Amino acid sequence: MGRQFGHLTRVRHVITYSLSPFEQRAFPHYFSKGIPNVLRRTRACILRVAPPFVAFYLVYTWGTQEFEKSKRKNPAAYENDR
Amino acid sequence: AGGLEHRQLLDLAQKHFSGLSGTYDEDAVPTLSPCRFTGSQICHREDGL
Repeated sequence: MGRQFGHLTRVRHVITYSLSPFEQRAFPHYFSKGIPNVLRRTRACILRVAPPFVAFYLVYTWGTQEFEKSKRKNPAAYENDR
Repeated sequence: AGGLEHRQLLDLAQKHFSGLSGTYDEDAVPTLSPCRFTGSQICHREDGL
């Protein structure tokens, strides 16, 4: 579509190395460094992700609590008596 | 190779290369070790050339 490898950009003085997929393990150090990585990733975002959704649960735990209280009858039987 | 007799070349080597020595020490004649081929790919991308 008028754009393909060959004219994308001008790259100079960059050397890359790579291995054959058959000469390297597909799952290298999965839990050795992947698990410590996810802890690093989660911390970097838990201060921007959790607080917005923590508030929603607070709305949930209060909006639903008040709704049942409305359906619950209140002791307003005075002024009629026997 | 050329217009030379093999006897002359052997005698000439005997005269000059006899001083050469072999089996110097415990190393003597060192032996090679196999080198493993490694499927890979190196790309030095330089657009100037």
